Amino acid sequence: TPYIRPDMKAFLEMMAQVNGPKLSEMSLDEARASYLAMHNLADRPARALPVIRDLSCPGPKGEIALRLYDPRESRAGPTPVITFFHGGGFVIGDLDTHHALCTEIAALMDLPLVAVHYARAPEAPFPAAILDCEAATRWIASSPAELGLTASGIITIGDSAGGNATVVVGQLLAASPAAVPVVLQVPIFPLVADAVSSESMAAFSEGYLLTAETMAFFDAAYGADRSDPRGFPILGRHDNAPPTIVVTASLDPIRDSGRAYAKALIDAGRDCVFLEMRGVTHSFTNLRQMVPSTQADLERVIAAMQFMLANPA
Amino acid sequence: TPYIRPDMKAFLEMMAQVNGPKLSEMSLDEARASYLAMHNLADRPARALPVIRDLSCPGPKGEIALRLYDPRESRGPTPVITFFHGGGFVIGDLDTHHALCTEIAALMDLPLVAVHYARAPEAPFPAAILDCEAATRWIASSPAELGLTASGIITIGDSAGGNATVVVGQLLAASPAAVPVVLQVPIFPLVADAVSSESMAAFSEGYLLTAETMAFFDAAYGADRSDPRGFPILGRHDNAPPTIVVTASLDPIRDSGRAYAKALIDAGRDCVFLEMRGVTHSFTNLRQMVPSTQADLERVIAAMQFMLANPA
Repeated sequence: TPYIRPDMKAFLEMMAQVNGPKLSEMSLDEARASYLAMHNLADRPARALPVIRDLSCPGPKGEIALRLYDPRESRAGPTPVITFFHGGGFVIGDLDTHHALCTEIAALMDLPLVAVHYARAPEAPFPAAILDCEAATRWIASSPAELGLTASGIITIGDSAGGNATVVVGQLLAASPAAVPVVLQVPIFPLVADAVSSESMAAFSEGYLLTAETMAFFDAAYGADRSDPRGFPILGRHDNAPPTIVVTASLDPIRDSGRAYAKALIDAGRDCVFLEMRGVTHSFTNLRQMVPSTQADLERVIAAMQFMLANPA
Repeated sequence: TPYIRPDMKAFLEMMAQVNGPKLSEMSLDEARASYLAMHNLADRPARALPVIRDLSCPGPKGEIALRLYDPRESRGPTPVITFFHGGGFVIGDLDTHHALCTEIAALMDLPLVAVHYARAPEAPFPAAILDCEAATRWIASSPAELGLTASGIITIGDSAGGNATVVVGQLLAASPAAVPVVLQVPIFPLVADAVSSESMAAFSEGYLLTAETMAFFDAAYGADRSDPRGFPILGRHDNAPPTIVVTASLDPIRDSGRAYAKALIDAGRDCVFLEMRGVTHSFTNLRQMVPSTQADLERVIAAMQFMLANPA
């Protein structure tokens, strides 16, 4: 029996009684609404902030909707800017599903944070999400007047599929720089390497929130090519990776995908903080109300981010 | 050409101008004195601390000499740093790493005990390890002679001392001391056998630690290649303490430390991996003549403070 925290186990037992439908059996609107409901149920409430502002930026296919978060009433001087990419398999999730987590990261970092509402599958398959995430990051990095920030660097961060986007965007910008560098990247339980035949996939593919059926659903909707580094960034370039914090969860079927990325960075001689949260599942960053110990996990990631930013190579 | 910092390159060029014996060609006393002279030349001055005190503790073959460092005049419960010096288990002592020890203690604001473990060839493998283990267990017992109430042990050491760091952590994981190891900091350590590594081929000459020096250490210490006390990559990793692994990019045994960080990830254990770019083995003791290495050390210090303040 894999180690599991008491509060994590109680939450899994509750979710097992719900016995909700598979994502493949829902309409896309129902799946997307169900995900918002799950985070509203399980996560802490959003913090009140002086700056929570909707805006847009030009993208390859039209405007990309963004949301700016800042705990400060004003921030006119040069600053790193956090660029956040939500999870959801590239199919579900939006600015509202991860809203509470965004207010939390912004408040605890005391930094501005921009969340990206990238184009989702299946309506817009791979590579649409990546190209939106890249375009938004390059735009933020240009210090546009409508954001009101003077960016000195970019901090990329994202959970799950958003952790995939984090690494892909970092590789695209390492190859072809934006106006400022990525000064820190934080992929959180990310999909970096293909998970299909991993040991963690065999061990945790049922009963730990993220299921094999869900992974297959996301896989079919997104349609990423297995040999394309923009789909599976373990295949991308690592010897110029930005400073990195890789976060995994010990009970996660795609745990070994994030582990593989940390090892690839080490193989390339690149600094990496590896944090594996013990006894919790995939999605733990959004379970902070009903699994209270996950707030402490998030705060450890925050402290790692502050350490890395204050102590660059 | 591998990336090298300008101040690092200038130091290597100066060392290449020296025309003298290699370590193996000297008497053991001369080799040990030459190592002290190298660190006295290259490193920053030792800091003034109110407590710098020599003492000893019982060990498996007699007394083990120790040195206590504390930036505080008076010290309740506290972590205690236990430091193991480098030198291939052949050279090095309490004086070769004295300046570095005062720096770590001052910057951490913690007490630090350095260990004068038994050295090869007079005492072959595993004598150094067994002395390091005995000293750490004694420190962890909060003995009256030290005057500390230990709440946990922070292990740390460079090169062979980083090997000792990991081995001591494995021996205490298997049979705990009075308090746990709360953090281990192996710095450019030997963890996996380096003999056929790519870094050994790429950096075996021209970068301070040479193939000749590694061969000299190996023929004196004679670690058993099948013994996790010689090569702790072979040991148990799933219960490893919180870890910061530090490597140097121009180091022939760089891949040995990289391998340990990868082993911890494979075991699901938190690990801060820092590879200092453009510097060699021994960079922690080059802070005067290669001034950029002081900033490298301060990054390690900040990593230690982060891990201690934010335990799993």
